[PDB]
Amino acid sequence: GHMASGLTIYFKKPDSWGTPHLYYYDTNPKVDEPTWSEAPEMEHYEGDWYTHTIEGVESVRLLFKDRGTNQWPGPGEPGFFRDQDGWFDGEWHVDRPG
Repeated sequence: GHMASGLTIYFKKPDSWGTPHLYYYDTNPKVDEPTWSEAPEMEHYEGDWYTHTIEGVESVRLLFKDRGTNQWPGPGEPGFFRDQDGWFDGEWHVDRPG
């Protein structure tokens, strides 16, 4: 068959945040998972939207963070579970809000 598949996630970065990164763990199927500090950069998409695709995954647990001390959630919170692509602005949407 075949194409590049997985979980695409778009993040509307808060303006106070520095460069956005995507931290994710318990992947399924199991795939190399990043360090908290080695989390992939979220490439700029448009406006305050940033994006990143985890290849090969059907579900993941995720948090957004910057290269400083910001994150969402939310110190003491577990990751967001996903399962599906991918637009977060404070709420999850499957397609771009608007």
